[PDB]
Order: sequence, then structure tokens, then C-alpha cells
Amino acid sequence: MKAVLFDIDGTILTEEPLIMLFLPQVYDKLSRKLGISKDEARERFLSEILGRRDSYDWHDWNFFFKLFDLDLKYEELLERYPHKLQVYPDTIPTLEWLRDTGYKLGIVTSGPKYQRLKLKLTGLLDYFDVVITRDDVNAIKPEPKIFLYTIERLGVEPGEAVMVGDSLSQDVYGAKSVGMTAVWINRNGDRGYNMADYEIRTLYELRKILGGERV
Ligand SMILES: [Mg+2]
Repeated sequence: MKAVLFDIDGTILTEEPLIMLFLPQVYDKLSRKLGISKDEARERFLSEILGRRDSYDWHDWNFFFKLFDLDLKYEELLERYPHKLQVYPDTIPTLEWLRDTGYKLGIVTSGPKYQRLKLKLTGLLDYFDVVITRDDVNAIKPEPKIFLYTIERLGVEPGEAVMVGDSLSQDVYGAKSVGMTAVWINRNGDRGYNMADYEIRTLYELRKILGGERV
């Protein structure tokens, strides 16, 4: 193996604390704008998100801010509250080990350009040889282009790369469809449907899967 590719959200970090912080502000701003209750604003906002699942726009918070013409920019929220982004304890030792061992490291995310800002703010950016977001290829997982462009940039063949992510449809199916090895990270004890080549609970388990020999 020569390269390990990572999903971001739910895989190497979580933005859930930031989501918990800004959603009430969204409900506040939306209810005040539309002259409706905060509960009705919540219903409308969340319904729109659910309605656009599995689509290009689903992975972009700014899409939803813009759709409701709200005075919010996710980049500004990120820069203001970077401590609300939480890096999993198993992330940095794993990236350190992989980089030191000689693996090329890539990010493949269906989120937009601010995903790179999230990596910068959490101190993870510099571990990666390349970071590919939706906005870099005009495509989302599991479209083959987003995986193929990433490994092309890394200079490796698909069979020389492993994808690690928490989404069965985006990460596992996406990676396998272009000939990569697929590792599903399952932090919350969900159902895996017998799909991935390997299933792990934390990134520390990658050491058992890959072994320790330099590449
Ligand atoms: Mg994810």
C-alpha cells in the first residue's frame, strides 16, 4: 500500500459541537426574518436539509444559509469558534505514524472549500499531501472523479490506496467502485451491511490492518 485517503467529518474530527452552537442562531435569525416561531423555523430549516439528502448541495452549510437568505457564512463561524471542532484522540497519532512510515496522505470530502479551513483550524492540514473537496472537482462522493483525481495527484494507482471514512455510500462504495481498498470507521456501533474490506472502531486499528513496514 502507498496511500491512505481520509474522509473528514465523523472520521478524523467532528463539528457537532459547532452545529449545536449555531443551529439556535439559525432558528433565531430565520424566525425573525419570516415572522414565525423558532420551532417553525427549525422545522423549515431541518426539512430542507433532509429534503436535499444525497445531493450536491447537502454537504454545504452555506447552501442552506443562502437558500434562506440568512446573514451567516460558515467560514466566519469556523474562524470564530474553532474550539467547537473536535479532533478525535486517535487521529493525530495515526496521521503521524502514516506520514512517518512514508504513506501519501489525502483528504477526499464531499464538503466544500471550507473543509480545508476546518483542517487548518484544527492543526491537521499539514499532514496531508493533498486535500480534495467538492469545490476542487465539482463533484461529490461517490462520484469516481473525486477519488480518481485525488490518487492522480498523489501519484499512485487505485489498488495502492486505502480509503477510510464513516459513510457506507460515499466512502466505502465510492472507494471500492474505483478499485481501492475500503475501510469503514464505525464509531457509534452502526450496521455495516457486510460491505467494507475492514471495519474499525478507531483509527488506531489501521496499524493492525496495514502493518508497520515502510512504504
Ligand atoms: Mg463523514
